[PDB]
Amino acid sequence: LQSVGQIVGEVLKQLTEEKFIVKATNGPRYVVGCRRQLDKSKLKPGTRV
Amino acid sequence: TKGPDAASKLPLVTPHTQCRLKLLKLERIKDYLLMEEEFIRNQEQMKEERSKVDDLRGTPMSVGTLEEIIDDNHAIVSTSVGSEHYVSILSFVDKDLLEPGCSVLLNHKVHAVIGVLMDDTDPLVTVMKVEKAPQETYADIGGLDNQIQEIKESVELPLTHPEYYEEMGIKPPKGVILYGPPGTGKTLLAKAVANQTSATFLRVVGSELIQKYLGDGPKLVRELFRVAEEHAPSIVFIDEIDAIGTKRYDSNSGGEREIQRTMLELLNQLDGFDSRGDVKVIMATNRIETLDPALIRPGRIDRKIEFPLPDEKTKKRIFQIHTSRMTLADDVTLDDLIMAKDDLSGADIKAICTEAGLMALRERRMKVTNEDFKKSKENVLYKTPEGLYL
Amino acid sequence: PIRALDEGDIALLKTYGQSTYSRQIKQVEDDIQQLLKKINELTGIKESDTGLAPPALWDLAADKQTLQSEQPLQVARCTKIINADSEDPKYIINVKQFAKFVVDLSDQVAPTDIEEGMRVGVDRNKYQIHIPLPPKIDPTVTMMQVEEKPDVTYSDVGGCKEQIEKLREVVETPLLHPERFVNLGIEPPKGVLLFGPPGTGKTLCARAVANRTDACFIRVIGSELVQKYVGEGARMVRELFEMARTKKACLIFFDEIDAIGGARFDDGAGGDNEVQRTMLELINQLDGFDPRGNIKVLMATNRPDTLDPALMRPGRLDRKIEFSLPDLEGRTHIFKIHARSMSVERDIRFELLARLCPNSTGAEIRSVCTEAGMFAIRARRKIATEKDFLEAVNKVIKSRYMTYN
Amino acid sequence: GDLVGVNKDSYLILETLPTEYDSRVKAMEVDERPTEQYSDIGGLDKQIQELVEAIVLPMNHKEKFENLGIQPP
Amino acid sequence: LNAKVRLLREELQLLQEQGSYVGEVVRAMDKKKVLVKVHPEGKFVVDVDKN
Ligand SMILES: Nc1ncnc2c1ncn2[C@@H]1O[C@H](COP(=O)(O)OP(=O)(O)OP(=O)(O)O)[C@@H](O)[C@H]1O
Ligand SMILES: Nc1ncnc2c1ncn2[C@@H]1O[C@H](COP(=O)(O)OP(=O)(O)OP(=O)(O)O)[C@@H](O)[C@H]1O
Ligand SMILES: [Mg+2]
Ligand SMILES: [Mg+2]
Repeated sequence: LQSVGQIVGEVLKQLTEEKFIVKATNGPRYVVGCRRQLDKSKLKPGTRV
Repeated sequence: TKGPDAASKLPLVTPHTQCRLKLLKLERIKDYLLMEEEFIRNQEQMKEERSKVDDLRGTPMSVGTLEEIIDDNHAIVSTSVGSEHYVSILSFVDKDLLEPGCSVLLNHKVHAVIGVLMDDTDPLVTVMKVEKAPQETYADIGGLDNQIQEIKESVELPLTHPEYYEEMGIKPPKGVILYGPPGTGKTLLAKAVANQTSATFLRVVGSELIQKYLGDGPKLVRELFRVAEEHAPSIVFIDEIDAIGTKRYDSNSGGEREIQRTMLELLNQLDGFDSRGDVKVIMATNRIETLDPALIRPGRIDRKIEFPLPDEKTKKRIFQIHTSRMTLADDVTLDDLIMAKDDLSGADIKAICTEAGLMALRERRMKVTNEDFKKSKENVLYKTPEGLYL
Repeated sequence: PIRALDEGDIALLKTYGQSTYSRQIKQVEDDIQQLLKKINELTGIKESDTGLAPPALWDLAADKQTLQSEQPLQVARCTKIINADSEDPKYIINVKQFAKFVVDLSDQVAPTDIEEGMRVGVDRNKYQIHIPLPPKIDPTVTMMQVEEKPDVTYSDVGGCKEQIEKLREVVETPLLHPERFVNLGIEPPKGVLLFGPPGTGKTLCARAVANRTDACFIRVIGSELVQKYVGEGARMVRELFEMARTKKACLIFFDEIDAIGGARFDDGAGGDNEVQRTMLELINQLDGFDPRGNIKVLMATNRPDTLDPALMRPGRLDRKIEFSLPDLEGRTHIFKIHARSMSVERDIRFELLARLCPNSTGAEIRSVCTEAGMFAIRARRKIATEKDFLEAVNKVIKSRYMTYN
Repeated sequence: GDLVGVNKDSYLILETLPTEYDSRVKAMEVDERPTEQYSDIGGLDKQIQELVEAIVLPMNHKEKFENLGIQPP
Repeated sequence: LNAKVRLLREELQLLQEQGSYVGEVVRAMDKKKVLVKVHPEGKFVVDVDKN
């Protein structure tokens, strides 16, 4: 009951290590940070997050 | 029945020459204008419940489409984003004036009907009204006496002497099409009508009623004729109508079908099922043969006026009119240019006069001369085998 | 060999051939223009009528009507009552353009008068129902119907006897005298397409039908059926036929139906399949897997060769009628009709004028009569004479046959 | 693919919903069954017989189709 | 230094202030009121400020 859902989006541009352009499905495009433990190189243009 | 919109225009100073009488006339116009300006200034310099009513009215009032008014105090309105709300109606609204589809006003937050905004005319059709009045009187149209007579009988006499027609149970023509070669007075005779008319003039170009989306061209035509009928008497001048109205062939594309649909909407407005107010239509065309018969029909276009290339006396009239304001020399006899049996529109004659003036200025002389006119005639006109006949 | 004007040339041409009043005239004209601008600026902007009622009809304390009854209920359509689970209804709502929701009632004094698809009212924050509403009426289709009968009868339509008889049969006799059809066991046609050269009495006959009929008459604006938002035209035609069925006896009058749908061949018309789709829905409504009821259709068109064969099929358009160019008797009758009201001589030969106007339509003849009157006016004469009518014929019909003597 | 009610804010799947059918889809069914005849369509005996087979026979005599190895399109 | 710091602080304030919509004026109906259509939502009649 205390688990707020996320919003699915797609990576687009692969900015600097800590910056990713992500387009939210049926929504706008943001520049977002990545969770530390999530680890990187698994988020390439088109990847679902 | 809002009433004619007209087109404010100042008086005309009869003496075109630069002399004291013209100065006096212009000074009189100016002094009246100055008195008007000072009167307005003095009015505003010598100058509750409604204020609080407007305060209660929403500050950023929104505009929404009323739909299915209910009860006497509750109606369903639309937010112009597809959503619709079962809103209430304050006592401020007129009531007995709301109709479905009317663009009512809604309080921004509580969304209550608080106004009606019965002026939701689209910008595309508000721009195409005439507020100025071009200074092309009928005295600037050399010749074309028969054409002037026809258009006066169609769009002037029915407003200035509306007894002749009622005295014999005749409805005057509601539609005129001015057709002819490229440049003969077709647009001057609409400019002169606009100048001399007390009716709401509505400029349009056939290439303007066509819209990008689906069903928007017909909607624009319907809106145009709706405003032309609210303001009455009104004249709708569709210049170069062969943009929309060309022959109605069996289309294979989608844009062509939409264009023909716009044309059918225009046809229904011109002569449709229900009726037509005191809106008179003037179309203009270079090539009439390519227009659809349903549009040229003599119920939608009662008069068809040809503007042929001017004959000799008309050409002399054109030269007189367009050299009036020119300091013509006494060496110029404007007959050599007339006699030459070559296609000369009034536009060609005006270009000839302008080029003669420019030739004089090039020669450093402010007074034109016969050699200047000859050179201009040779150098302005841009555009059967020998012996095949005779 | 053409010098270019120097500084002195321009400084002398503006100062040598010159009226001693030219500068003053120019300055005064500029002043007049500026003053006109300033006057327009000060008194500019009227008071756009906002709809306010005359005072003393208002009622302050309506701020309390805005604070109470505040709920600006949205309208929602209950598409599923979730079976009502006996108790604990848990209704579902379908707020259009916004979302679907699972909600309940609230102070609904009649929890039974909810039904499905009853267009309930729903609050903004908590979406509980508050009050039901009557079904939607679609104001566009609502005003499509004709209310004021046009002032055209079956006596201003001259030269159309057989066509008038066929149209009268199909459109009126099944409505006012079903006894003969039921007696003979014939189901009369339900659908007429009036076609002919531009201007022959098609829309005039439609107007006469509208005047004579005592039954619903729906003039369908061919432009109102085309819109953006693919599916909107099909929805409008569906709702139109639904309202027609609601009415006891309906007469639709698609005018200039060449606008709504011709051949269905798309090829490059991928962007014009919406009009074809609404036309297909019209076809389905006209005849498909369902009785159509007491709905009779009129369809006017100049060019019934661009139309879809599926639409022209004689199960939807059953009594195609052609308005041909009137014969000599028809033309004489049209002259008589149109000159009845004119102030004319008492010995004009309208048979002669009908002869002089061959291959001419009723609109053409109307134009001839109008121009005859206009010629009389252009001579300060009160009575239009045979000579004026002949001049009008010459001017309208035509605008050398020495090989056809 | 399933219709579940979900909390507005947290968007958490609360109690599930059985099934939803639009009002139009419910009306999308014959209430009063049409009834005229088969003989009331002339000429296309071949087409009517073929359709009757390929529709009805799989519906009623379903078992024999797979018994004989027929795929009822 | 005071001028530099004040410039930065004022920039901070004016930049953290909320943005503003852009609309097209349909018609300057009435004084102090303007019918303006703001994209993409509907059109309002705004009460213009005194500047
Ligand atoms: N009869 C005329 N009297 C005076 N000027 C004329 C006449 N005919 C043409 N002109 C001149 O032609 C120019 C514009 O012509 P106008 O706009 O009437 O042509 P048009 O027939 O509308 O042409 P188009 O088909 O190219 O639009 C102006 O210089 C106008 O003075
Ligand atoms: N048979 C007729 N009898 C009397 N008047 C007629 C007749 N035919 C045409 N008219 C006159 O012509 C006009 C009627 O035209 P109508 O609206 O019927 O044309 P239409 O055939 O529908 O043409 P379109 O669809 O091509 O615009 C009126 O002026 C009417 O007086
Ligand atoms: Mg022109
Ligand atoms: Mg018609």
